[PDB]
Amino acid sequence: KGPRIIVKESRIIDVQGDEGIILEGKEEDGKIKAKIIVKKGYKFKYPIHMCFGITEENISQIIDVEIILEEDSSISLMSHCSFPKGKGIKHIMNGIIKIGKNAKFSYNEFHYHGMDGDILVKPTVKVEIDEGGIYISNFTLTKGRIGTLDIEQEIIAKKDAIIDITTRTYAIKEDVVKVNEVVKLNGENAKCIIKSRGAAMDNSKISLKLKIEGNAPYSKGHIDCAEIVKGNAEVESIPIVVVRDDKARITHEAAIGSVDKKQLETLMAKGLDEDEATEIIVKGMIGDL
Amino acid sequence: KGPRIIVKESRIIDVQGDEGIILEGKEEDGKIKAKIIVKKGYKFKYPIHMCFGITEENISQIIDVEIILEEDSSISLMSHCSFPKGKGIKHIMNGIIKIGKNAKFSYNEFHYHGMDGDILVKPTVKVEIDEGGIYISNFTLTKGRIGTLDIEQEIIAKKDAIIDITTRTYAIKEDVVKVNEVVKLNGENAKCIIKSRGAAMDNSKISLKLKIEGNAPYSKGHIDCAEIVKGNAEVESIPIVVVRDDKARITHEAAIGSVDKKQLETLMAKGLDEDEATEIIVKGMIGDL
Amino acid sequence: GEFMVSIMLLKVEDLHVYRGNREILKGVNLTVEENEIHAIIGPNGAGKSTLAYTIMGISGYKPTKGRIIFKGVDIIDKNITERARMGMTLAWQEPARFEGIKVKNYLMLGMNEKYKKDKEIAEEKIREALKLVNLDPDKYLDRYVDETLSGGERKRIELASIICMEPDLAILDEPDSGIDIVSFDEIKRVFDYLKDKGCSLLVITHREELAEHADRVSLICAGEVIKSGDPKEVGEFYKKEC
Amino acid sequence: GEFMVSIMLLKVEDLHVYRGNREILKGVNLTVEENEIHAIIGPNGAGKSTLAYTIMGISGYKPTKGRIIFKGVDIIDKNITERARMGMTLAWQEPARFEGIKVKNYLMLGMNEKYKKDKEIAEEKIREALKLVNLDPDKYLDRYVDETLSGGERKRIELASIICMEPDLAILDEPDSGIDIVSFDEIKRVFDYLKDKGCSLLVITHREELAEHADRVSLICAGEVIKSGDPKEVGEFYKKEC
Ligand SMILES: Nc1ncnc2c1ncn2[C@@H]1O[C@H](COP(=O)(O)OP(=O)(O)NP(=O)(O)O)[C@@H](O)[C@H]1O
Ligand SMILES: Nc1ncnc2c1ncn2[C@@H]1O[C@H](COP(=O)(O)OP(=O)(O)NP(=O)(O)O)[C@@H](O)[C@H]1O
Ligand SMILES: [Mg+2]
Ligand SMILES: [Mg+2]
Repeated sequence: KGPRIIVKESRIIDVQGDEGIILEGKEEDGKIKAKIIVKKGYKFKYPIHMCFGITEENISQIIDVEIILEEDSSISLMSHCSFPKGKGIKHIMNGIIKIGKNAKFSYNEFHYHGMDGDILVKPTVKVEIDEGGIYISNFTLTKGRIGTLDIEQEIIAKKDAIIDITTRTYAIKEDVVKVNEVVKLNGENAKCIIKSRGAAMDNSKISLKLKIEGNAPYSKGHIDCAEIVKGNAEVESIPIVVVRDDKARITHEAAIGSVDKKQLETLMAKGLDEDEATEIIVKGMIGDL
Repeated sequence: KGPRIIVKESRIIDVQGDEGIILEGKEEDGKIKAKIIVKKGYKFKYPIHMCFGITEENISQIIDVEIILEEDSSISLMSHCSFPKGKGIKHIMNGIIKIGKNAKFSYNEFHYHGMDGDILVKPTVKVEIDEGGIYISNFTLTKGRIGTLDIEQEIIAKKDAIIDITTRTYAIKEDVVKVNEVVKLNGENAKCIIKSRGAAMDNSKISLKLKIEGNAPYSKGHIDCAEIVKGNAEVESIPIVVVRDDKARITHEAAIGSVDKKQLETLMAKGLDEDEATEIIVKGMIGDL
Repeated sequence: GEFMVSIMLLKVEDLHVYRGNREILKGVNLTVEENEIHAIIGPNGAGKSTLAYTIMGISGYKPTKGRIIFKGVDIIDKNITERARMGMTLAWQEPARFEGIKVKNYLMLGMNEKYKKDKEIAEEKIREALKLVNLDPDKYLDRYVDETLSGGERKRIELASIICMEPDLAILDEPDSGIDIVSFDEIKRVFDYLKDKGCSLLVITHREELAEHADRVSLICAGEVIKSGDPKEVGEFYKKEC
Repeated sequence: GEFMVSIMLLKVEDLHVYRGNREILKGVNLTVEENEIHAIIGPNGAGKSTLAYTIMGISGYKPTKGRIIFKGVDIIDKNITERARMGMTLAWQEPARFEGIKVKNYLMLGMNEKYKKDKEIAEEKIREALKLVNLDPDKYLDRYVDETLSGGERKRIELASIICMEPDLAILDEPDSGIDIVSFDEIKRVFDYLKDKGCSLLVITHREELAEHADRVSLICAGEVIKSGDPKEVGEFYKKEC
């Protein structure tokens, strides 16, 4: 029914890999050891799935996965997390991604949670990109209570690499969001974009540390950060830019706090009240609209 | 000849204060203790001077100054540093500035140095701004070798305060530039702008940590950072934004690395070569043009 | 003046708007009548934008002297939402970009109650509005009204929004600039469509050629309405005086 | 075509410019003769800007097929500086903002050798250029060409730069838009001044009314030059065909 990896609770339900896509999987009692290998030349344009369901109390879904893409290969992974019960849950993913010469990896993770915030989603992703490689990452947590999010990524890029990382979050109640991403452009003409979008309300706490190192000639980077603050929410944005080459250029733009006055006034000129206009901007910000 | 404070070497040469502007000064052998008090209602529109000259080898010009501005007062201070010999020099200024209700303080410091980089300019400035107060600060070091610059500022602002801080630097040879500024908007409608402009060449090292905390309703802040990188220079920009109110808004924009392609191509369309065009952008960036 | 007020939609009386220490509008007397396309011409920096923002009630554009009466009510204490609920709307010149708002959902915002009600009628009104501003509906309906669009596409979508809204008063800040207009026949086709529906347009423009297609024209020079009336008479005065 | 090349300043032969997977210019044949104001009309997205950047040699705007000959030399291997040193310059549409560059120093960049030499003559040429674009020299000489200026002020300063430069070929991307033009008599006064000096202008515009004041007009539709010649004949074709 499609090349997928199903994990219900802390057990592997299914491990099936097609021609040119080696999917290994084993369990060390609670710890899942996966290894995905995309063979040289295999460009699969149809997306692979990875479902994670948690309905039991006190589950520690720890998954160590290694994704290797050989020269000229291509794969898109669509991870889905459904945690509706949310009591004592802990989804921890530790990944090592190695993208070969002229290979392309794309990752999209969506979360659907319940209204109780005793969930801890903790992805740690190390990415190594070879000459001509491409990495696209998208993490979206806008459904239910996030609980505590702790994303950590470190990407190392060589000659002509392309990186596009995006985060869309909607923090409510006493949610905690922690995002720490570092991209090192270590090869000639390596390009990167880190985009963060989100809204924080009630008593949520956000910390976004996004970093780009422009270490080689013609390497370009751009950090775009935007986070709306409502209620007693607290946001901290720390966008570090390091440049170690005279032909490298990195730019960053960020807007934290209340919604833009012109955007609010443009929607209020359509007859919408301050609350309806803010809700529209926030819904569009988190990808609902 | 004008209300001024002259310091040649590590000794006070002159200490004269006019009506409504109390200028106290004393020496504790190497350490200079100054205290400037602007009286309630006194708005002096003509700028006060503060000259610092160092021509002797191994001079430690340590000055502890306290500037107090009473309700509805106004003063502009123009500090001038001339260090042409530059061997073993150390200009250290530790200041406490307290701006009263509806008072206005403006500070402009310019440096003229020689071609030897054994100079250490170390200003540490704590600023406390009351309801309706104004603080304007400008540090410019674009003449000769900077040596090692270590600026540290912490500004606390109350209701309706206005802050404008600017830094223009030109780092050459093995220069080191360190700028660490924090602005806390702790009162309703307090506004702030931190602007950094500069160019780093040869083997210089720049570290710019600029921070704004939007802690009260209607407080606004904007960090604008721009730093050109040429040769083997290294730049690190860390612009922190903290927002603790749903009616506060802080934005930041930064561009680090090589000059903008459209700006370079616009000047090259005027017949200028890549080096002449870059030199024009860099000269305009550091305020020479 | 309180003569012929029964046919007046908007009435700006001796309006003084200050932006800090500077007085931008220095006594603006301007009226907009029912089913009228009233254009406002003037050089750059005359206060065309300032006037448009003051009528809409944009924050910071607060009058010091003078009053704005809309539909017989002095809207001095009415906010942007309250003025928009009376039937007044604004174009901007540089329409704001929005994160994650599709064209199909953006054109529904503020949509007239005569379209907004029926689902199949509201969805058809969007297509009619996009086809009127020369945009292919199928190529733009699922596009975001964000930075991704060109200035011409975003301003054309703002013109389509005015069409879906069908306001009693539509203040249009430079509707022909920013779209890089090919010919006035394309903007006239939109203006006549709104006029046939019963709308009044307060078209703000610097182009004297655009103003000749309006019913009445007022010349604003340094925050004051110098000449008003026939589009060609006040247009001939604009070519000579400054 | 190599007939009448002795009176040709610029010659674009079957030019194909690609921007990634898309081909923007699909065989552009265009020539600019000496002392000619040659206008280029076309709708939005036709490749007007792309063509202007390819002639100037802007990075990324590299032809795949076809050649650009300027002053009898194929400039295929010449960079922006080398093309500008031949007497060719560009306007942009949105002239770049510069940190810390005063108007008085900006107008000196690229200034013609006939003014640049004498100090009192170069300083007077700046005043003449700013007065021509309706800017008060004393109000703008010490202003920075940064974000602080309005779009109209910065584009007028770009027009004054063209005047001080007095190039053999001046490519002007939308000179009348961005200044919110009051009347064509003000832009015509600048165009005629450059023409009297011996300049050739390659005016890129979407406004058919502006093109009628040029000597020759070429209509670009989807990267191809459809009709060319008399400004009124090709203008009548632009009103009907798309
Ligand atoms: N952000 C601002 N800061 C300072 N002054 C401003 C600002 N916005 C507008 N003004 C003033 O508003 C006046 C210009 O009025 P406005 O109506 O915006 O222009 P206009 O005549 O419509 N021209 P245009 O904007 O090209 O259509 C001038 O006196 C400006 O100084
Ligand atoms: N940054 C870009 N990214 C993608 N496509 C681009 C970009 N810049 C230009 N194009 C393409 O260039 C073409 C438009 O050509 P251009 O000459 O810029 O426009 P135009 O007809 O002059 N209109 P205008 O810009 O309003 O004057 C389209 O096919 C665009 O897709
Ligand atoms: Mg305007
Ligand atoms: Mg263009």
